[PDB]
Amino acid sequence: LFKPNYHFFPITGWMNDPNGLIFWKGKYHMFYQYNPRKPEWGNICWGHAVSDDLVHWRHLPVALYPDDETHGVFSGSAVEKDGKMFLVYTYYRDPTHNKGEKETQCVVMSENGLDFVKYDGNPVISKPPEEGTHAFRDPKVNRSNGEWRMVLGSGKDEKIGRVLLYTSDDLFHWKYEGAIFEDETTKEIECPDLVRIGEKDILIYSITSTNSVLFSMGELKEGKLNVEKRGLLDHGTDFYAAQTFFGTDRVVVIGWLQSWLRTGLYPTKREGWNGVMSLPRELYVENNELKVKPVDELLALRKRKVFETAKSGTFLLDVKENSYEIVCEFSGEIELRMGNESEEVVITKSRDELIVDTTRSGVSGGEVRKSTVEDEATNRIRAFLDSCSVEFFFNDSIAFSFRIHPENVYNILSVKSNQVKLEVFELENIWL
Ligand code: NA
Repeated sequence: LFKPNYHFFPITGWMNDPNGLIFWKGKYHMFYQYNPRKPEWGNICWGHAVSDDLVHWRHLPVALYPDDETHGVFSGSAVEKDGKMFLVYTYYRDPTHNKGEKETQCVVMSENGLDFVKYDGNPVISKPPEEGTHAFRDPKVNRSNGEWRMVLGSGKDEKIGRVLLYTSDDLFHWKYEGAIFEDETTKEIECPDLVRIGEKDILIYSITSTNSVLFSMGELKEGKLNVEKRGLLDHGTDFYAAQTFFGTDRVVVIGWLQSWLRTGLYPTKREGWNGVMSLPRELYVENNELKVKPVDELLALRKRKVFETAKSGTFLLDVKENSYEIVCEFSGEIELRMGNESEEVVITKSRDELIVDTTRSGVSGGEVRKSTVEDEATNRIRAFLDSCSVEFFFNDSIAFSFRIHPENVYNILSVKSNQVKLEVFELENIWL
């Protein structure tokens, strides 16, 4: 029952962070932290999928394996150089009784996107830059000012999380340019990604203790990010380790649609698998504000319109599965409920605040999350419901993502507002 209709998830075993996101030779490649052995983390490989359109994924062979039973191929990114695909990633060695973990940054190449070959001079970065650095991982490499730039996650002195910057002319030899950013709120920053949108430098990164993806927007000057604006990339309970695609026009992000904090609460394990990826979102800047919306390609999933109303009420939906999109335009306040006789998720706009309640959603319960929002003359909520998730998008600007595990189809919809226009689209199963 819980296998997603239109989100990416592994054929078996455990999946976490998206890796190596790249548009290369006309297709979107997605890799991921993978354990095929069982639906729990360990013995980490890079799984591999591809799509033409960011939506219709096809599984490919596992791309990268650890050399033995005490290593893992941890997170990283992908780049294109001389027409070839390069993956840059953290290679991890287990601690023993006497030694802590060891992390190095390595390179692999592919001419065809199927056969992946190790670079002979690995590791490309053998050690951290300063004493007392840990969580030294997740190289996100991009092109800037005629050079390669890599941002890396780290923590210093078990005290403060920081993003490290290296540069390179060739991808193999890297120069340390210092720590560009730190966050006192955590011991470690994971999965950084440094992007440029319309004259602004935007650093996206993840923090473990809160399972959140944050951004800091401003300008990179003199080896330091000057922050003008900070915020969350997603306001729900299950969005983590976001990464951006190399090689696209738009800034397109995918995150892991799960939380480490809530992982032991989830039931997909009983079906032999764990982990889901988020729908892709476009990041853009308007009126000096970072905004987040669903990627346009998701429109291709719409297979039929099953319901529409221009009035408040409670409605029986002619749907047989939890695989659908709500598009709702409204003025002022709203309460929107989706569910059945025993379960529901509720979203409410009340005055100044958007609030989402998944506590009664299904067999994993849920939580309440809230954000202050700006009113528009017409407000818009777009909701994607799949077998074990709901993702909400408000005014093409803010996103809330949640894992839920309903025991039954959410075939009851109720809306209350003035000037309501609401429609429901059945969404395609991408697998069969
Ligand atoms: Na190589």
